[PDB]
Amino acid sequence: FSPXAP
Amino acid sequence: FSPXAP
Amino acid sequence: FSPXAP
Amino acid sequence: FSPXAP
Amino acid sequence: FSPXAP
Amino acid sequence: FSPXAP
Amino acid sequence: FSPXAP
Amino acid sequence: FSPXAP
Amino acid sequence: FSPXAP
Amino acid sequence: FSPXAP
Amino acid sequence: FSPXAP
Amino acid sequence: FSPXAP
Amino acid sequence: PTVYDIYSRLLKDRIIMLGSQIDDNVANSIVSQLLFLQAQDSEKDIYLYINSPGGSVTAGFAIYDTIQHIKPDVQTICIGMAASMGSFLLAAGAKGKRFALPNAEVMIHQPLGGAQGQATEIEIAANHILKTREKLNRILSERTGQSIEKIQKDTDRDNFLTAEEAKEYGLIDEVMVP
Amino acid sequence: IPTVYDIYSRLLKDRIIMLGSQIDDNVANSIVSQLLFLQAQDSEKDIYLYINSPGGSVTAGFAIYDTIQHIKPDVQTICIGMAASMGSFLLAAGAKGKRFALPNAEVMIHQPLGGAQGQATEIEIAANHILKTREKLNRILSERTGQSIEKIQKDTDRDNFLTAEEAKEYGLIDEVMVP
Amino acid sequence: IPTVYDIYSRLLKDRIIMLGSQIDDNVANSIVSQLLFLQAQDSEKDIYLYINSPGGSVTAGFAIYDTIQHIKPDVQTICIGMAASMGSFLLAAGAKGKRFALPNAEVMIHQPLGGAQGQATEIEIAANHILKTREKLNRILSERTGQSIEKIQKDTDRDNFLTAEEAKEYGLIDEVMVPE
Amino acid sequence: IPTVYDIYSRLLKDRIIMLGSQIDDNVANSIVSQLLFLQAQDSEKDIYLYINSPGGSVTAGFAIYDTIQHIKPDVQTICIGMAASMGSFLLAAGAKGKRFALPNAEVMIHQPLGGAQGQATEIEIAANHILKTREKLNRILSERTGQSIEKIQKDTDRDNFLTAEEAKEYGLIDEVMVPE
Amino acid sequence: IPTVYDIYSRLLKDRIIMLGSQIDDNVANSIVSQLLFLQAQDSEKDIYLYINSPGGSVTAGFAIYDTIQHIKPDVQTICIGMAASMGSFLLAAGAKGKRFALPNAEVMIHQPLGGAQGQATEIEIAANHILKTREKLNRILSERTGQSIEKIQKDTDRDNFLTAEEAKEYGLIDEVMVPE
Amino acid sequence: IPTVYDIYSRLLKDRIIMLGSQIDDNVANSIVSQLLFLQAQDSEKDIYLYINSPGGSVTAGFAIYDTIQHIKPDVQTICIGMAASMGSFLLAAGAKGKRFALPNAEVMIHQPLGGAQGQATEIEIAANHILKTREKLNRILSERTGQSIEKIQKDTDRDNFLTAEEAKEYGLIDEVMVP
Amino acid sequence: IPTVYDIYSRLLKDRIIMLGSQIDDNVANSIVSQLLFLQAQDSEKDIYLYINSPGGSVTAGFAIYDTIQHIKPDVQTICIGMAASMGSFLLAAGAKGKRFALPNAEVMIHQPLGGAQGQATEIEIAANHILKTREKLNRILSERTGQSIEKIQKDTDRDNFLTAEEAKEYGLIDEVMVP
Amino acid sequence: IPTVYDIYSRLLKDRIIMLGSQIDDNVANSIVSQLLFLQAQDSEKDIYLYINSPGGSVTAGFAIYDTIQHIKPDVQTICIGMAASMGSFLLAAGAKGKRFALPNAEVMIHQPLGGAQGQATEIEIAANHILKTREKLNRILSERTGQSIEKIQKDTDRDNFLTAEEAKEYGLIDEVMVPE
Amino acid sequence: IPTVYDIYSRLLKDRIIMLGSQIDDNVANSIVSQLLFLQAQDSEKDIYLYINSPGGSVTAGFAIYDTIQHIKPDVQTICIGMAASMGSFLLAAGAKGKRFALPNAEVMIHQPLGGAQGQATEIEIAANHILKTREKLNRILSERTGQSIEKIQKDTDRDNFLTAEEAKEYGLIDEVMVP
Amino acid sequence: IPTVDIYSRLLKDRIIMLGSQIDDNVANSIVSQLLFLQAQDSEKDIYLYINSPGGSVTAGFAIYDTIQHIKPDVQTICIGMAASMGSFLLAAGAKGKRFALPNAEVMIHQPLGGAQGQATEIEIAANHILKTREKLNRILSERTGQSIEKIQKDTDRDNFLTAEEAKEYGLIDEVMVPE
Amino acid sequence: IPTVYDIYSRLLKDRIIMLGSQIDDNVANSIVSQLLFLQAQDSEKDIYLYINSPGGSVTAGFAIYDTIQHIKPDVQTICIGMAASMGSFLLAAGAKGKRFALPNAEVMIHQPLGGAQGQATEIEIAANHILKTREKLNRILSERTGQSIEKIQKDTDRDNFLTAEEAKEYGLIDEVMVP
Repeated sequence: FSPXAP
Repeated sequence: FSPXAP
Repeated sequence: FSPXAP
Repeated sequence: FSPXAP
Repeated sequence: FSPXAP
Repeated sequence: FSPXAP
Repeated sequence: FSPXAP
Repeated sequence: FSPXAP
Repeated sequence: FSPXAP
Repeated sequence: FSPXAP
Repeated sequence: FSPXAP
Repeated sequence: FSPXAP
Repeated sequence: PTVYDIYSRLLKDRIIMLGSQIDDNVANSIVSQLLFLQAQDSEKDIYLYINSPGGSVTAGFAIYDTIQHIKPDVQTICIGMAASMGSFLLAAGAKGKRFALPNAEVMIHQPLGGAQGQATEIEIAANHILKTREKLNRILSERTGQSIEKIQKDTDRDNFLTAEEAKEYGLIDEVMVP
Repeated sequence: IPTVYDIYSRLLKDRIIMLGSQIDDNVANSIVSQLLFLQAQDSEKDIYLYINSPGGSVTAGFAIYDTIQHIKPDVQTICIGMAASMGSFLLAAGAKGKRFALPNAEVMIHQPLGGAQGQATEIEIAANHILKTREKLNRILSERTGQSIEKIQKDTDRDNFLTAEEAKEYGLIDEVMVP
Repeated sequence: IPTVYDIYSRLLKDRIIMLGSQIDDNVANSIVSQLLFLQAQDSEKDIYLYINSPGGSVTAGFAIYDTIQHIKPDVQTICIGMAASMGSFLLAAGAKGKRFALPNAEVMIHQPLGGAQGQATEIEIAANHILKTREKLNRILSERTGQSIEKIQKDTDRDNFLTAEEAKEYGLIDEVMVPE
Repeated sequence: IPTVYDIYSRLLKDRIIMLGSQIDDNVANSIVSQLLFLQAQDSEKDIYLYINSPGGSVTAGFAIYDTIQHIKPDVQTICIGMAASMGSFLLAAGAKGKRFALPNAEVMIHQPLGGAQGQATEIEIAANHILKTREKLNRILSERTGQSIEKIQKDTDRDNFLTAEEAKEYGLIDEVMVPE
Repeated sequence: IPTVYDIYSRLLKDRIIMLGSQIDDNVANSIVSQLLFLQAQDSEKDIYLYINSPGGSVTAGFAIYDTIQHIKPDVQTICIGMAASMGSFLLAAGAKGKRFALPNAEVMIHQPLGGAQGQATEIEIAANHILKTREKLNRILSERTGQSIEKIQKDTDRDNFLTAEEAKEYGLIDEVMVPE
Repeated sequence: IPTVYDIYSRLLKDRIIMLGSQIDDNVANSIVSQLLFLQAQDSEKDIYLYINSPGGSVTAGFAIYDTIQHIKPDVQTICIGMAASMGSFLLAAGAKGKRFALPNAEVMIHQPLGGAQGQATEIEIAANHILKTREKLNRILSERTGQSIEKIQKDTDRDNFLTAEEAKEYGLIDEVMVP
Repeated sequence: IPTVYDIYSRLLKDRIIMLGSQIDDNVANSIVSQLLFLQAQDSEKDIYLYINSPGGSVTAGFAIYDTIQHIKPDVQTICIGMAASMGSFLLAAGAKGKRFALPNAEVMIHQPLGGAQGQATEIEIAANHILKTREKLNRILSERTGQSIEKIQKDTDRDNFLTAEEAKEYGLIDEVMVP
Repeated sequence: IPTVYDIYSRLLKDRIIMLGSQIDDNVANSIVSQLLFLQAQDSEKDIYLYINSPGGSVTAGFAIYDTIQHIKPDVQTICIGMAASMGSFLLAAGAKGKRFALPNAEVMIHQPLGGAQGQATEIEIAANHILKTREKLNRILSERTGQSIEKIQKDTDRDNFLTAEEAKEYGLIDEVMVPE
Repeated sequence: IPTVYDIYSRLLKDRIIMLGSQIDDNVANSIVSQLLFLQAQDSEKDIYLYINSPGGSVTAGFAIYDTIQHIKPDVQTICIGMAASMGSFLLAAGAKGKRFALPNAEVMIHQPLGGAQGQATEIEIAANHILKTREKLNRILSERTGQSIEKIQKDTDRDNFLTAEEAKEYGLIDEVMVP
Repeated sequence: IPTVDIYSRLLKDRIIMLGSQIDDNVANSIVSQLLFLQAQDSEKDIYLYINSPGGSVTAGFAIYDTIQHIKPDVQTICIGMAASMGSFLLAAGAKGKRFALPNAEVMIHQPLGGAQGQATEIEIAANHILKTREKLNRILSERTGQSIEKIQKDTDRDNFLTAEEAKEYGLIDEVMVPE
Repeated sequence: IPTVYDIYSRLLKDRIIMLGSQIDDNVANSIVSQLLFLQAQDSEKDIYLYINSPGGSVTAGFAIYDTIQHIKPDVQTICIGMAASMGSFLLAAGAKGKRFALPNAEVMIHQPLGGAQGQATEIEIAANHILKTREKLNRILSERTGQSIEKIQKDTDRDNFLTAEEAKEYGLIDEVMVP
């Protein structure tokens, strides 16, 4: 899940 | 059940 | 059952 | 349960 | 069963 | 259990 | 068992 | 399933 | 199974 | 099993 | 877990 | 198991 | 409960209760009761009260044949449910003396069975159950006044009748009205 | 059951019948027999049906129902504890003016339960039959409670728990017995 | 079962014995005992054996059979409902002229059933025994029905369902009881 | 159960009823019947309900409860051993001044137990019903013990074991029976 | 399952899909995927669906059915062994002129099977649904075989076993594949 | 089981004892007790032991056997249906001249059956015990039938089914009761 | 159970009560009832409680215990065979001077047994309750045997089997009945 | 599963994800992972979620739902065969304009299912939770279909089976994929 | 199952197919697929079907049977161990002149097995179907063995065990493979 | 599980999946993954995705302690459900980097367990589970900023939080919203 | 099974086949296939069949037996551990002069086992078949060992355990392999 995780 | 049985 | 048994 | 049954 | 037992 | 029940 | 119970 | 999925 | 399937 | 199968 | 194992 | 099998 | 258990007390008034699944034990008991009642009095009516889902065909035929054999009239009264062989027995009561209570349920259908094994064994079992069905249907025809063809069609699957419907069909003579 | 006769047989001598279990065919046959026996002993005197039952078989319940309506004596109904499903139907079936419940008794109404397995056609037959059974129950309950069939249909769609007071307001009973 | 004294005991006072279940040792011991008891009460009067049974143990059935043949009174047999396997054997074993069935009763004849597991030799013993049992059954049935042993062998090879009328034609019973 | 009459029937002649098991419908029907029978024999003399029960069905317990309150005679309650859940509710339901426990008896109070499976809507109905049952129990217990409904709610939230002395302090009983 | 690439994967390279088991969701997802994959490899060339199946889930079968009708290439159907229930429905769903069975293959047609337990209303819903599913099956079979809906209704009422030749006469297939 | 007294009790009044089931300790205790009771009522009149049994426990059978030999009255044995294993041993144990079977009755003789689980030493003990039990049975059967122990050993090695006539030829019974 | 009335009913006429099984609620209700019945027949004469029991429910045992202490007659206790757990607690509860065991009888003392499943808080409640039950048992046993609470706590920590002589030394009984 | 790579892995290379079973945590974790992996390979190209599922765990379905809404690519949904309960919820969750079903596919909507056992208070908690879950489902379905929350509440009260065409009319899908 | 390729895959490269288990749908699908695959690799060369099977599903067997008759290559059949029921039917279905069994192999022929449960009408349908299946099997066996249909009917009525030599005399195979 | 396997591909991007019940195998795997990632790069963030109903407390603490021990920040992301120990681990992520998706469900409650046996054994088990709860509550207090007393009260029974509520509580820092 | 190839595949490269389990159809199909494969690789070099088996299916064993006799290479047999029933039959089936056992290996011979259930006629067929199977086994064993059929019949009547040395004296093997 980016941004930000990744 | 009378009448009639019995 | 009569006659005949009994 | 009387009265009244019985 | 007679005779003979009994 | 008497007295008192019964 | 007597004596003594009963 | 194309078109269109894919 | 050919002919014809395949 | 040859001969003959195969 | 370093330091120190490893 | 040799000799002789194999 | 006891008054003499309730069923034995009713048996003294010539009432027989068919209140369960029909298996061999039930049929032996009912047969025996029928014969016993005839021996006590060959002229007075007997009353068979029916609340049964049916069961064994041969067991039911033991009851059926005993009913037809004895001299007293056997009245039948459906209370609750008469299904399968139970409805067959309901219909087997003395003509003019087959009753059901207004909310009682009557169901008719074809006989059930099973068969496992060689082709030949299956054939035997099939022949036997087909012959059993024809026999049931023929008797029902005679007792209801419907044609064999109509009985065959109407028993092909589960067929639920109201008491009034059972009367219209000829399975009973009267709906007992309170 | 202790002995005084066992307790239920002793109560039967006073014309009290106990419907105190799940309603199956054996229970119905017993209650039917008891009702007829009591009528034969005395056709004028009241009979008392005490009810503590979660319900059970609809056809078994109808055997009891029809027997109650057939006989000459009035059958009083008294709910002690619980009258659910067919039990509540039977509670409501007592002679008008003589249907009671105890204050903390629980009354529950709902639709009939069943099953069906097999071919589409078989399922259809089973569905038709259970729907017709429900119509029959609802129609009778309508007459006995004074509620419309539509209201009974709606109110029995799911489990509906009534207090004794509520059961009286509904027309399932006539009085809440007060100490 | 209702009381009049349970219903079966009341019928036993009229010399009626009920064979109304699968035949095992308990059933055979009870029926044997009843037969002997009735003979001791009266050696001349008929006994009535009512049959509604799918059969069962052959040795148990033979206890009943041999007891019937041993005692002086005639034992009438009446098939109500079903007489299958050993039950039909017993139906056929009633006094000649006094074997009956009700019209819709079902009579079934077939070969004896069994089982054997173990060594070849054990299986051989079991096979020999069950074959000898079959020959014994067939021989007796031949004598009692008037059919040849060969015809019995063929007709019992598989399950063979007879109507009451058919059972009479075969010689397993003498009369179909017909209602008036 | 030994005989003198079986022992419980003999005690019933002295107007003692035993509530000595899990409370289900059969137990409730029997106790109700006994209560009514005793009232019919004598409407003025006290009845004695001995309690050794883990509880059970709430509706069954209420059949007993309502019957106790309906009849004219006082029903004394005596906890011997254990009165838990509905058993303790029934202990508390005896005639005021005549609720007892033996010194080592255990009394337990807690909230009602049940279950629900199915659609959201069905679970909601079941939840509402069990909550209403709890309010009814708590309200009655409040009246019988003199404690507030709020205190009963808190004290029944989990299993709460009371000694006989504690049960007396709480208002569930009037006296701890002491040995002479 | 031997290796040449397992045997089924090797056949899939020649555009042969094997429906050789009961039809459940896993089987349908696999066959759907295979159909789509083959269309992506070549949208013009025939696909061959070999059927030896007793049927199974109707919704799973319809996933396969709808996928067959959706894709551009013709899907030949070949019944080897047995095509019963949904299997026969799928057999009939092949491209017109390219539905086959081997001479000793068995084709069976019948009504859909199911169940329902619960409230009257729930049973009603289940009954309506299974009846609607049957009408949909029958209507499609009508279109695919040329028989009237009424004839399909009557002929599927109970288990109806057809020979390959009979299935051809009925319009479920176009040809019986004969050996050269 | 019908009532005339139940049927078996009525027969016991005529000194008939029924051995009609598998032989376990309950059956043996009952038959032993019956034998002793009959001897106490009359020490000279014959007792009649009717046998329809597949056998069972050897020690239970020996309780019966020893009781038969101990008491003064002759115990007639009558095989109806089947006497197998210990049942046939008991059939053979009746008073000499008064052992019967009905014509279609079946008699079976074989070696004793058992089991052993555990250490080699435990298995050895169990084996020795069952072999000693077999020698004891064979010796007694030898004396009662007039056949040699060697012949009994060979003939009991596997299941050996005898007709009533064959059982008589063997010396297991004295007469076939003919109708 | 043979008949003379059945053997236990005959013994109850001599004021002997048999505690001969695992202790559950049915057993406790029966023994309680018997104790009260005997007191009503005669408040002065001794009652005799014969004990051959592995124990069982603590609350059931306390129903018996409290009934024993409540009634006027002395209740003698006699251990035949085994008195374990609550059985030994009840053995010790007999009237002072009238607690006996036969020479080969076995007496066992230990801590109470239980279980708890659920949330931390529920386990805590169950633990507190069973610990309080143990303190109550230990305190009573202390009073009845003359042993300190500390000694009882230590000696009941695990299963502790006593001979009849040992049980007497401990103060669980007063005498070993010698033949 | 045949090999071309297994068939599902081959489809994943074309950005097709198969939701072809009951929805539990393993299935949700796999689909979530697939969605994220596809977004990392290309954040602009569409993803295709093929659905043939009876539903299952609501939390597992919400993991899938939230992942779909989080990522940048549009997720097309295609119902083949059946989309029931959470499956139909996920069908409806596809990118607006790109939710499809095949003509004979079955779509079913109903209320969430569960259970609760224990104390009154525990049952209350479980009831509150499942009611809140239902409101959350209904609210989302409202937004996705354009139907009112009240209409969704009524229409999900019992099992409600929709044809593909009906599902389109309802707003659960945008188009019925029609064969050429 | 050892590796050389697993052993069966290695044999499949030499056009050997193993029918070595009960015949159900999975086995039939595999054998059908193998047959078709081999025909696609070479339409002229012989295929070898090795049979050690108790039989199984008739429809599954017919899938195999029809595939054998459909393809161009001759399918030799070789019974090693056992060919019973459908296995023997398939043994007999090999190319004329190329059906073999090893000397100690067992061949068994019998009628088809099945089941039917339900209404009279349902049982009738099931009976008709299994009777028609049997006629079809018998007819084919007649053509392949040269025996009359009446003789096949009689000889398959019950389990009929043939030696390899007997199977050859019967016409189920052409040659017994000699070492 | 399809092949790109998908979890190994995600592990290359420093994503660890906690997607099942927490038992010892799951904990050992996650611990190992955490340590492996730290060894590959001690400065880059790690991402722990959570969809778990919880499970073993000791297994969860292995994960917890490993997270706190390593140098990289471990982000936590609740997708779907984080219950019991799963929610404890969600809360254990690096401060500022604990997330949940909008429709994710978070549940907190007290630990569950069981104990069977002697009073003393139950006491030990009760003490241990109470101490485990104190440890969990204390840590949750530090991680969320709520008092220990508030945590105690709010975990007494099952407490379901929305993602937004979990943020308000301090179990996470942000609800991830879609663009 | 460790890796060197798995160990059995490595041994198969040296023409060693392991018969190390109960003999069922899967085992027989595998051994048959291995035998044929080895003959195809080299028709002159010896094959080595190592046997540690309790036996099993007779028809499966005969598939192996006939395959051994059919192929050109000599098949040596070596009993390690146990060769019972069909295992010992196969041990005896090795090439004359090349049947061995290790010194502490156990060889057991006995008659075939089976079952039959059903009609008298069915039991007869099953009995005839198992007797014919026994005659076939005995005849072959006669030829392979040099013992008469009558001696084989007697010696296989019950379980007969032979030492390796005894098996050699009997003619089941040619040599005891000494260390």
